Order: sequence, then structure tokens, then C-alpha cells
Amino acid sequence: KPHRYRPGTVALREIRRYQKSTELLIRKLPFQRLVREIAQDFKTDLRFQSSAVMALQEASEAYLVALFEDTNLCAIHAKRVTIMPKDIQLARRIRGER
Amino acid sequence: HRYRPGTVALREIRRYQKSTELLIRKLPFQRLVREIAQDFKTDLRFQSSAVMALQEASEAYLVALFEDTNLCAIHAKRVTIMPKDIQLARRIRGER
Amino acid sequence: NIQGITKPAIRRLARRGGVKRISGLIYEETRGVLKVFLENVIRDAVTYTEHAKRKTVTAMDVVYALKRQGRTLYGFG
Amino acid sequence: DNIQGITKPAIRRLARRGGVKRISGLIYEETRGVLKVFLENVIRDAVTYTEHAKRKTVTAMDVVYALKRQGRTLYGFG
Amino acid sequence: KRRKTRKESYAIYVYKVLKQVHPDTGISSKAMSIMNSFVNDVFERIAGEASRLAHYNKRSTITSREIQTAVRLLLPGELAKHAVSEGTKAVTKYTSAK
Amino acid sequence: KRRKTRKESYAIYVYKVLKQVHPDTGISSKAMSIMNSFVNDVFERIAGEASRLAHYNKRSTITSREIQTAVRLLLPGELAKHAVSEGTKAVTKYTSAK
Amino acid sequence: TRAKAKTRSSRAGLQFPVGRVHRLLRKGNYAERVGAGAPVYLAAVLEYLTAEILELAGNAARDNKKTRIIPRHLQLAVRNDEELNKLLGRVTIAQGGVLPNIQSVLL
Amino acid sequence: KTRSSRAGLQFPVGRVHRLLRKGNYAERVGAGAPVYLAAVLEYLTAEILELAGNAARDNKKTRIIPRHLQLAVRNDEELNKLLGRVTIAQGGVLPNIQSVLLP
Repeated sequence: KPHRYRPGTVALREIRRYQKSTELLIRKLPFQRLVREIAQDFKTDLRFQSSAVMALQEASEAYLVALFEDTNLCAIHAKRVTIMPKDIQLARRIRGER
Repeated sequence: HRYRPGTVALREIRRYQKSTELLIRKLPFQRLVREIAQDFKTDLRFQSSAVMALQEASEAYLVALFEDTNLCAIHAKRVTIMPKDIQLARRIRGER
Repeated sequence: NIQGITKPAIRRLARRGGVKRISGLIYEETRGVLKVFLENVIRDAVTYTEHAKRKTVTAMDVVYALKRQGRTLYGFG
Repeated sequence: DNIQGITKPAIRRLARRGGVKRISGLIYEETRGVLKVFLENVIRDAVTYTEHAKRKTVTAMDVVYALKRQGRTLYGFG
Repeated sequence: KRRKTRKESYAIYVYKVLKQVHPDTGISSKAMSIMNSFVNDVFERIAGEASRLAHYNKRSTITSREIQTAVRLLLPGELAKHAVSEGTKAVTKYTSAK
Repeated sequence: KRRKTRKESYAIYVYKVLKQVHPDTGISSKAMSIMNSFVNDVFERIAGEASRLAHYNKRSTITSREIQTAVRLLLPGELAKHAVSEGTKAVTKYTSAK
Repeated sequence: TRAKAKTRSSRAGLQFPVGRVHRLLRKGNYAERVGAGAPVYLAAVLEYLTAEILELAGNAARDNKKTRIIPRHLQLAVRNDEELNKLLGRVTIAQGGVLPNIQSVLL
Repeated sequence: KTRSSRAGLQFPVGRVHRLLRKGNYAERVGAGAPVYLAAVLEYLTAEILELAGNAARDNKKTRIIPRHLQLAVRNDEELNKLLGRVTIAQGGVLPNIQSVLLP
């Protein structure tokens, strides 16, 4: 019988690891491509400095982490341990983004 | 004759969303403002317009907070607001 | 004087906010929140008044205090 | 179709950093949409700043100013 | 017999605009005060955005294009484009006149 | 060939303060940039608050009192009072010397 | 002799005061210099925003069978318009009340 | 003799005065205003640097990194309130796990 951790030990291990670490969690090239694709709609033939993309990635990851913390709080409020899109919608509505 | 438990609540909601006058009595709120300001500076005087502005701001803030609290209560499959709903709303807002 | 914000007043404020059913413990929490908010706004207003060397808190002081906290209020100057 | 570049493991890692223990399968599309909206706003402000400067390169300072205008001040990029 | 000091306000201009958009319609004192505060707040917002735009580009003059960029940054979409159109039309007419 | 144009930062002053508070602790480039940005942000906040205070009181000069009120309005609790004490000490010493 | 005085607002075709806006910009500690066209452009933008809000408030007042705009009409006009609501999202209008909005679950 | 030395400060009083004059804040700038602002900035920098050095020593490091600054800011209540809407690059987040999610 192969060893198997129960469903939630590895999740807590990941939580601890990614809260101890500080490196960016999104791949750099896909994020740069997404930024360029979005910027295409505002002005054609735009160039980007590397520091600009790094700052955009840092801000986006910080915003997503804060939103996920709020989503976790909302899901815990509903006596759940699973985050759902309704939790994100409630968090963004209370924050005042919707 | 007795209305069922919730008809009068909806009636009051409609009445107070139609209306625009302040919902807190003027004198108790003025006394609270003076009591709070006593801890910052003594022998302070207040203009009537200042207290009216404070009352308007406080009532708007409380109404928005109660809207968020109602949303939180609905999120938890409830129709009754609880202190934990207010705490969650203030925590998501970034006040506590 | 915090008790001057009576239970019917808090109920009316909740009704304006669309709340249909109110727990009995809402009132103390609402009083505390209102006290904290008023303490912050009044502290800023008194700071503005003291800088002006005035002894009367004006409506403009309250408006500036609210605007500093991202709560701009129209209708008072 | 670069929004799919933000893969499911990336969103899972972001949630883990946020403290989420269990993630629904519909969270990823909502997260991608929210990220797209946020990036659209920030990039729009940054491109406005760049165009006002008569430049063709979006700089880090433009992004910093755009974030500051939206109340999301960023430290470490000037 | 001490005459009160002169307090400047946008009341007459707001009244003229109201008569332009609604001839048989009035405005109360409180609503006029609210509109004056709105005008003052928007003026402060746009002027501050233009000032920081000039400072960022190391310029000492607030020009029409700085105000245009401030309007584009601060207004939400269709409002921004219509405000830009009105401003450009007014500036063109003013330049054409004298 | 040609030296880059000089860009003023608060690096040396932050380093001196760090050596005062931690003689053996160093600082990384990213941390130094973060400290410089923090100093710039706080300077902008305090200066803007002082300017608004002067405008509200129809004054043309920013003095120690206006900055002090800005500090009291912007810094929370013990930070505000300690900053006030430090600043008053510095101003008293400066006026006592010359 | 000197020519007849013409207001800059008249030249720009605007109702808002170009001269007053220019004086406020000069004495507002915004920049060392203020261009000639900046007050015109800002007055035009302010006039357009005022016209939009006043038109919507007049529509609200006519809906409420009133011939005079009150703060309630201004609040209704601002909150019923998505872009105006976004522009004044952090702004409280005195005596404006709230929009009628009852959640479906409470019905 | 530098104005910073007169006030017993390490931050540049003259540079702060020049920035105040050239920052479009007021028509005139007082003499004591740059001194007071430099003192306040120095105090805030000293507080953050002391907390960051404590964090670095707790992490067995001798050089302050952005993680140490983030820990110092978010662990101090007043500093967290001051920088509530500020994001520090490469700072990460605090190790906070909700009690309901623990085994």
C-alpha cells in the first residue's frame, strides 16, 4: 500500500511554504504576454520596460493574495472551508469594486 | 388584527428608503459628540452645522455598514444580522 | 451618552440599510462602531480647529476631517 | 488568449499564500476575470501616463503612478 | 450695518446651466450648495492630477493637454470622452475667436 | 564615456540611521529602494497636508506648526507624539544654535 | 481708446467663469505657470459634468412631480447613473437618502 | 556648517527645504519646517530600520531584505496602519493560518 497523506495535510503544507516564501508565484512569460495583449487594446506598438512588467506582476499578485484572504474569510463566515465564486463576489462587493 | 413577522419590517424598509430625514435624535447625538470631544479638548464649542454634518456622515456610514452586514448575513444563508456579520464587513472593508 | 442612540434608532438605520431581522446583540456593536467613527472624525476636526487657533469647531473642520478619511461630504461648504 | 497563461497551479499557489485550504473548480475563471479587470485598469492608467509623456515605452514609474492613483502604492520600483 | 464679506460660489453658473438643460425647473439652496461642493471637488481633483502630471514630466506649466490627461485619468469612460470632446471644442473656439 | 545624470536619493541618510540603530546590520539594494520610496511617500503626504492646512487658513507660508499639525493628522497614536517630540527637539536645537 | 471688454467664457462659449478658474489655478499652488487654455478646458469639463448631473436631477424631480431640485433628486441621479456613481463613489450627499433596494431573499 | 548638523539630524535639511520650495506646496516655506520634517522622517526611518534589523537578526541575516521590512511593518500596529494601502515588493505575507482550517 503506497503512502498517501490525507486530503488537507498537503494543502496546509503548501500554505505554510508559500507564506514563508516571497518569490512571485505566476510564471513571468505568460504574465508578460497577458500584459502585452491587454495593452494592445489601449495603444498599438507599445514597448514595456522589464521593471514595469515586474511591478505589474508584484501588484497583481499582492492584490490577488489579499482578495483570496478576504475570500477565505467570507467562506469561513459561511461555515465552509472551500472558497467559491460567490465568496469572491461578496468580498469584491464589500470592498466596493462591483 | 396582527401582521405576520416580517410584513412590518418590509414596510419600514420601504418607508425609510423613501424618506431622507435623519434617523437619530438630534440632542442625544449632540451630547455624544460633546462627550467624545471632551477627551480631546476642554471647553470646546460646536456650530450647529458642524453637528448636522457629523450626524449626516455618521448615519450614511451606519447605513452603508448595515447594507454590507445584510449582505454578509445573506451570504451565510440567514436573514438576521449578527455581530459577526458586522465584524466580517468591517474586516473586509479594512477597518479592523 | 452612547446610550442616547436608542434601539429604535439603530433599527431605523438598519431598515434604511435594507436589514429585515436584527439580532439583540447588534446594538452594542453598532454603538461601539459609531463611537470609534465619531472619535476619529472628531479628533481630526479638533486638530484642524486647534491649528486654526479657534475654540469653536466649524462645519468646514468636520468636512475637512471627513475628506481626509476618504469620506467627502457635500452640502456643508 | 493569454489569460489561460495564468494556469490553475498559479491560482492555487496564490490562494495558498492567501491561506485557502480548499478551492472550488469555478474559482479559476473568476480569478482570471478579476485579474483581467485589474490589469486592464492599471494598464489603462499606465498607457495614459506614457502617452502624456509622448513616449512609446511603458516605464516602471508609469506603473507606480497608476497604482498610486488607484490607492495601491507600490514600494521598491522608484 | 456691517456688510457680510464676499463669498464666491458657482451658484449663478450652475443656475445658468440648469436653465439651459431644464428651463421650467428650479433648485433649492441645499442642492445648490451640493452642486457647488461637487464643482469645487472636481476642480481640486483635476487640478491636483494636472499638477502631479506636470511634476512627473518635469514641466512648470499646466497646459490644456495636462488637463486633458487628468480628465482622461479621473473620469469613468464615456464621461471622460465627452468631457474631452467638450473641452477641445471650447479650446478650439476660444483660440479661433482671439 | 559620459557619466549618467545624477539622481538624488536618501540612501546615505538611511544608511547612517541604520548604522545608528544597528551598527552591524547592513541593507540590500531592494530594501534601500523601498526605504527611499517610503521616505518620499511620507514626505509627499506631510507636505500635501501642510499645504492644505495653509490653504484652509488663508496662509502663504508653511512653518513648523503646519508640518506639526500634518504629522498629528497623518501619524497614528504613539508615532504621532514621538515624531512631534523629536521634531520640536530638533527645531529647538536648531534655533538655539543659529 | 480701449476695446469693449469680452469675457473669456464668452469667447469659449461657456457658462462657467474662465477667469475665475484661471485665478484659482494660479493661486492654488498647483504649478509655477498656468497655460491660457487650461482654464478654458477645465471650465468646459466642469460645465459638462454640471449639465449631466443637473439634467439627470431634473428628470428625477419631474418623476417625483416636483419643479425644484432637492438633494434627494441629486442622490437619485448620481446613484442611478453607473459612471456618475463611480465618480462619486466615496462621496456622501447630505439629505440624499438611499436608493430603494430590497434583497430578493427578504421578500 | 550644514543645517542638519545644527539640528542634530542625519537627514538633509537643505534638500528637504529645496523640495518644499520646488514642490508647489506654498508660496513661502518657513525656516523650521524643513528641520521638523527632516526630524520626523529620520524618526520614522529609525523605527522601521530598528524593527527590520530585529527581524533580520531573528532570521539569522545581517542584511535587511524586503521580507524583513514587510515583517517589521505588518508586525507593528501603528506602522501597519500608516502603510495599510502600501505594497512592498518581494515582501510576501505573514504566516497566518485560520484556526478552523487546522487539523
